Amino acid sequence: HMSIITDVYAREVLDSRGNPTLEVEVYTESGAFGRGMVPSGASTGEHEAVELRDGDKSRYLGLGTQKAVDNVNNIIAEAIIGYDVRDQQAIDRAMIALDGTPNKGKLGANAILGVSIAVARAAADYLEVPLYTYLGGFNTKVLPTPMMNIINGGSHSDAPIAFQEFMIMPVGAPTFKEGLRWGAEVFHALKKILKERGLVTAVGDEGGFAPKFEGTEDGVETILKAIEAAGYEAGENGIMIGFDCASSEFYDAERAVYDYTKFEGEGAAVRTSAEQVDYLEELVNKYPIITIEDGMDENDWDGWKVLTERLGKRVQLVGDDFFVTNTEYLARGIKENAANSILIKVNQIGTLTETFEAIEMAKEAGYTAVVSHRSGETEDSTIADIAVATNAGQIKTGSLSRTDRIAKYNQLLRIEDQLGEVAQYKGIKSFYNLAA
Amino acid sequence: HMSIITDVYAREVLDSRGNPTLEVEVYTESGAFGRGMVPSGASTGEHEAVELRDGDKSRYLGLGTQKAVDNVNNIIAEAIIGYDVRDQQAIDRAMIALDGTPNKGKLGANAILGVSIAVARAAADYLEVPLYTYLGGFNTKVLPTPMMNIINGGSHSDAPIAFQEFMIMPVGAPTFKEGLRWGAEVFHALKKILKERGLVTAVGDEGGFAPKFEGTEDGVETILKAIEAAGYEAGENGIMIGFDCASSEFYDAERAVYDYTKFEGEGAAVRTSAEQVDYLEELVNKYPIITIEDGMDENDWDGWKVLTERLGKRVQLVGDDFFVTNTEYLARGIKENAANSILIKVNQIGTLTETFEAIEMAKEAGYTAVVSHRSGETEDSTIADIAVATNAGQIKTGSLSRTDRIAKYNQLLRIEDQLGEVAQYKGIKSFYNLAA
Amino acid sequence: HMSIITDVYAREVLDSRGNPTLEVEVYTESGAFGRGMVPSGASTGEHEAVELRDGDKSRYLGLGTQKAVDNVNNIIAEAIIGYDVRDQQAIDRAMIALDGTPNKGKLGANAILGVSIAVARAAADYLEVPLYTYLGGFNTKVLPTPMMNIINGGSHSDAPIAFQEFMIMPVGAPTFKEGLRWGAEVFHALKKILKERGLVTAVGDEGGFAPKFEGTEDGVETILKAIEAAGYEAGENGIMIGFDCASSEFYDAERAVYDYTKFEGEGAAVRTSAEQVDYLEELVNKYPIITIEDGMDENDWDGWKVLTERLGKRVQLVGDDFFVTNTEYLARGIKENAANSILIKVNQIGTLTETFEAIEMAKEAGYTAVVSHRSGETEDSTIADIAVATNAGQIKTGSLSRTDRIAKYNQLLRIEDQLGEVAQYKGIKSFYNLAA
Amino acid sequence: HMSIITDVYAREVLDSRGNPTLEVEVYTESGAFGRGMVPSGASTGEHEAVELRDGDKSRYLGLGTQKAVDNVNNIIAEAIIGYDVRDQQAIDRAMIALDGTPNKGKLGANAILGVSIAVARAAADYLEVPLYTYLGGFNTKVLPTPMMNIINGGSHSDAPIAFQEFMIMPVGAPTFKEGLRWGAEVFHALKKILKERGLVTAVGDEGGFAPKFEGTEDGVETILKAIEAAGYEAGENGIMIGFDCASSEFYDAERAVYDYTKFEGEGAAVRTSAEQVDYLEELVNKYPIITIEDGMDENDWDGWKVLTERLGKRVQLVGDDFFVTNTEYLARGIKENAANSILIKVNQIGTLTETFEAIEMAKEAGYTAVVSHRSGETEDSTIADIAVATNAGQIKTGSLSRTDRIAKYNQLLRIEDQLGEVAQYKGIKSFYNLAA
Repeated sequence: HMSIITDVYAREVLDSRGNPTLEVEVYTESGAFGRGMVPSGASTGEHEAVELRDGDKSRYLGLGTQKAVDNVNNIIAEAIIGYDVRDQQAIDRAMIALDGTPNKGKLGANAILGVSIAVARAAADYLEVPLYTYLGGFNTKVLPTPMMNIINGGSHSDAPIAFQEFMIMPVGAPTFKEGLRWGAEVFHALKKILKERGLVTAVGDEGGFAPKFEGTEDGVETILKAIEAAGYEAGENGIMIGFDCASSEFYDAERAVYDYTKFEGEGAAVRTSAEQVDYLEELVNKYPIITIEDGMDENDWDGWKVLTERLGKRVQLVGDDFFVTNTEYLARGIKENAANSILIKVNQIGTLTETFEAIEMAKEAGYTAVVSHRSGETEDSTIADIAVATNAGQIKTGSLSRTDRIAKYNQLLRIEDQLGEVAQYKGIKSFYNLAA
Repeated sequence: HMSIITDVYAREVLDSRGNPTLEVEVYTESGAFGRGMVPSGASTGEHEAVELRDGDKSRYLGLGTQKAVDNVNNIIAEAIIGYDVRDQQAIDRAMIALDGTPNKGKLGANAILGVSIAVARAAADYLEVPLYTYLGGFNTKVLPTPMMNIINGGSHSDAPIAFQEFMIMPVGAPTFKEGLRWGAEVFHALKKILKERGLVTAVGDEGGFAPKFEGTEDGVETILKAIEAAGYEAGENGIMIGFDCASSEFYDAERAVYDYTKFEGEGAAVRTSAEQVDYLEELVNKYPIITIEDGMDENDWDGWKVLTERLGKRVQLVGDDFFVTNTEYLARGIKENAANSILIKVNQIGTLTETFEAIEMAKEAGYTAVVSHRSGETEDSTIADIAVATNAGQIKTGSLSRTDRIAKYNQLLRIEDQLGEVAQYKGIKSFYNLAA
Repeated sequence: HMSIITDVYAREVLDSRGNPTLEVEVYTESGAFGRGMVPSGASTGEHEAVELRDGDKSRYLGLGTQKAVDNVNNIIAEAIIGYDVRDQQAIDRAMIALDGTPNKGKLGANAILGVSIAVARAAADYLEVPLYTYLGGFNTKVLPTPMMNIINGGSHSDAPIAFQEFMIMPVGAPTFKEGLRWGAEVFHALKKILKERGLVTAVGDEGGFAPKFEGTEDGVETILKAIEAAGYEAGENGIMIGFDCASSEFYDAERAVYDYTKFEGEGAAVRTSAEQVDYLEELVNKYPIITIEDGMDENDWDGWKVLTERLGKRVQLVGDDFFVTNTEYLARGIKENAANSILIKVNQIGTLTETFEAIEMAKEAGYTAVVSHRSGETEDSTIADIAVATNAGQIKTGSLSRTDRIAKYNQLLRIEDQLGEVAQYKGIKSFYNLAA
Repeated sequence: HMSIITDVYAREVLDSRGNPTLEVEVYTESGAFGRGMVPSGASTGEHEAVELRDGDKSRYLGLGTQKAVDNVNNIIAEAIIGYDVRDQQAIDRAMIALDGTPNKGKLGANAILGVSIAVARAAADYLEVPLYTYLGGFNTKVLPTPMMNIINGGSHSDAPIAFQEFMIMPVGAPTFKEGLRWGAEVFHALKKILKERGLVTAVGDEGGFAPKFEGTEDGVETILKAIEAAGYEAGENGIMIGFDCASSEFYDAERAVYDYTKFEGEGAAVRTSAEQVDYLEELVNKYPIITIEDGMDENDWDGWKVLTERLGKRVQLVGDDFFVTNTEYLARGIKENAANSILIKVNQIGTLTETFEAIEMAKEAGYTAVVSHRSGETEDSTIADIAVATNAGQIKTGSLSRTDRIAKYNQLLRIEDQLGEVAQYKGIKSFYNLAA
């Protein structure tokens, strides 16, 4: 009986930003093993799975996770011992039934996810195969195109800019190894230009800068200056820009209006939904933009319909906080024509079995699906293997600065060395949701 | 060095219908073993992958396969010995480069497919896992809806009926084991109705009847009397009908017209491409039709555009000889919006790697893909693994009579038993390309 | 304890013709395994072993086999676990004693046979030897001469012919690989001659044609036309004809006479037992015939004595429905001089232990023994290994058309490749029961 | 021959801050595996061990590491293949001889350190034991006291403060798990105090803040308000402060004076070496200071004698750029009585053998030794094993923010859990060089 799960064990550790999180470890009878640990983040009263936190105001200001360590050791390990390590779907279905709630309130999504990743790593170690081959079978080959954060704004800095972050994509590169170099050389050309102007070059929670720019037009024109000073083109032969909003944050839920005078001054505009579509069309007609994210409110389905009619032929319109990784809303989004892409976060839904079902339901509609980080990342690297295992073609893994971010880029350089001449980089041909 | 391929060896054997085919065996240094053998077919006048056959007029009327087994033993074997059995994509790309011709005509597509199936079955045996889990990774679980042929016509009979075969689908069934039972219990009621009328009940190459009916309306109304007599009901709540209209056999390109006087009597109607879409629309309004295959000629691109615009929300429009399992033609079909599904034949393309690439491209475009039999079949059951490894949701495998056909329905009964409570049968929900 | 039987398991599957049958499976403690599944057929009130069938008029018209799956899983498997996989004779003796009835009525012959074949395949896999070597020891080498069905009559077609089927035997061939080619080329010369005449070329349950021939004289003379048109000789240097009757079907049990006016018209003859022997002698003196089967009634022992005195020097007189694979009647047949050969069917008697005892009791009397198919065959191949394991020299495995038949011919081509220069084909010297 | 090294292989990858570094992998004949990758740095104008970098101005601004990975693959690999994986000291002495240059400048110290770490991690995996037990033998048990950076100054900020960084030590804590908690709970109270004052709270390369304070007294009094606000107390009964005075950045050797007007305003004082020891003495009397690093210039030997005479019983005087991890200079520092501690940097010297020799010499002289990070770090955690393998009792690993820093604090939480009741945390008892 060499493949049986012999025991399961959990402990409390720290994430980037320095708050408590779990680590879980699994062993088989032959002595093969796997470690899984969870990135941090939660919500309550929303349509999302719940973290369990201790609430002790005397330890870590209430953010401790001993209450979730007791569930793994006293309850989940008692039920899971004696299964075969390769029965992934029967194990995940057994935990979801053991909990017995829709929000995962009793066991918490942090306990259930940490186990689910540990079992997959033990099984790939036992068979002696790479984790992208265990997850995806023999037909895995496409290296994702990265979208790289460089400047922040909105609620994440004191600068007079409304949108939450700006990105670059190296869509013209020949291979992932040259595509990563082009992003590094542009980051080391932008740092000099902020230093010359006498602005702040200290980094935020994703490794991008947060300098006091005088407005969105100078925020974008300075990025076009860094791209040229590094020596590369802008447009579909070179590098392209993207945006990421949080249109939830300035939508007035009583006046039904986009009041920009929250993050910009009293001199800023106030816009109804048809005028917000006109403002995004003015930007897309002016700059080398290829993607926009959460440009409309979480509950304003009428805006999402009008926006997708106007721009959905030319640009990737991602929904994130609109769908919350949930198949009960991706179904209605496909039915009512509400977007042309989705953003996937494994800890919003809380198992590998429920994750891989949403990725394929998106693909069969023609929607591109993108895997992504949380704020409190760890030294774990699994989302780079999910991106190559599903041939998904795009990844959102943060800026070129901190090891909590650089650990994923260094993993994709190991995979592209293993695959040899089988590996493919699609560049601009990865946007299959546009003009097909 | 336990995983290494240590020899590969080939021999000549008979298929059903009693013509020469080919069989290959592969062994590793551990002593793990896999066998694969090729289904029989070629088509003359277009660039499918090409079989190699012997020249001598004497043996087997010139259908012998000695040159193909000489190529596996004398050319492919010395090249593939020394690879790891798990290098599927590097082995497939090595044979294609060794041959070096677009239609595979120098070594023959019968040699290259035989080797490619043997290696995949040696590797899944070496790891001790099912072939669907080896090909598909941890997330395989949907049992396909079957299309069951039950009547022939057209060129395959001396009856005056224009279309080549007629089918049933058990779309309303709870589970694959009940869907297979309903198919058998209708077939045993139709056989009784033909004996009462005094028509013949012997069977053709596909295991279905070919009786001398008066016309296509008497064919379809005879099927509805069998569905009523076995105890079920027609439409999406029970059983649905479908057609294979092999429409290239009765198009005339010197007058540019669909001429029924090739198979119908001298009173028969003659239809230009507008009158042909009007005819299929007239049938779909009168009977419970769900799928129409190949309804317009191979090169009638304007006909395919017009047909798909008229019918495409109601009915599945499968293309067969229109695309010939080729990504060069499936690209144009997507771009032009010419059809809403594809049918896959593994030996038209000639490797397992290129087969899984074509399924993925169709799926991203929002098409279904249907995996299928040939006429000359063997005791092999590999397509029942490919239909589950890709979660494709549909299969065409023939009527309920002969073990060239039944061996696939019996392999799906083993897979549905290994999966237990984790298996799914979608039924009418399998048509994700419809009902938008 | 590596060779112990660890567990036994059974499921319901379909046969050729599409009715339910069992499959049974066995594993040892080292993980060697074997699968066995049963061909269909039964009788009641006759001197033959009984199948168990569910009798549910609401499932498969009463032909279901769940009642026999419960016996394998709840009773037979409980008794057999913990035996050594190699104790075949002790295992078969234990099941026969556990049942406790002469007709095998309580457990059913389908449950008991399926187990018995599974254990033999597990044991040959554990030792790592071919199944003919496990069954027969080191002295196995003679490839059987095949008798191949081509035309059918009697109860099996509407044509005016009394005898149930006609056969060809390639007795002049140098090797089994040339002996199979000569049969294939004559089948593909006969198919053209039926199209030329405008007769039906659709196949029946054994892969032979059933066309409306005008009488037995044209049925045999057309076969002599196909043999010449393929280019070969008729007689002991080439190909020879055989017949198979069912003289049970037209023997009048009250008038004590063979009334041919059942299947032939009102103008046919009516013959008493000495006149039937005269009629068979007129056929044998006219055509190149070498074998006849069931030419007299099942109970007309006086007819069988007279017939064997008249013709038993020149022709092989097979008893089939006369002996019913039963040693209590083969004893009386040897005592009273009643035939010169026997037909063997493993599912009439119902174990491998009771099968191999009757084959040797026949051989020691100078009778030839022949192994054969049922109507509802499966993708199983075991009867080809029984034929080479007993050096029996003859096989009755059906026509050159369906995979339920071609699977046995393709297995004998694998055995003759394994045996190399040790293999022998006896041709006409295999009839040791004539002129010795 | 199971223990033998069978290949070694190297590749290029990014560090944190996003510059090129190097990674090495080693395999044995048993298939045991070890990976090691190098932290980034060099210093210009003195004989540390030397890195090798590429010449091309274009790629990565000339910081590429292709020549270093060519040397591992083409020169070191053919020499180290065939050794036993446990011959650590013979392997280390072979690379040093093969290079043959005092500063390691022909192969580069980046190549030689990568191979030396990979080999030690393959050997601890082959024996199946923890790395601290492999390096240290059976008597490893002391968890080190951490030095936690929390504010920057000097060259690393645009604030007018002279010293380069400020720290806290949790000297009064019961256990390492409480000592790590007190560090994080002060950091989250300082972050709130900076937001109230309106100063920036983005982070530098070491994960600590760099706010625009008025002067060094406002820095130290801001830290004391955080220690009071989190709930603890200052001095040996709770938390203590320490400095890194990078005093070589503001010494002038053409006037022979410590000139504060390099970083302080034009009103700043100018101090000769006697006035500089009087300044440090004035700080140590006013606040709870325990450690002073690098307080006099690299060549101010008379300053170091006078400083160590004045302060050496009260305070730890760490030397960093004074000794450069070199036994030729540490010998003179001992003999001439110049300082009372050393700080160890593994890539200043270039092997694990020479690193353990320098720790031993310091320990016998009655000095402490402190193991330390560089600025360009990686996901590796090896220094958390070297601090326990030598029972050293102190470590400098950075602030509580980024996983280039947190990955070491998380590894010491695993080690403290494996040891159980056998582990010790010394706290204020760790300063064995003081309180004589």
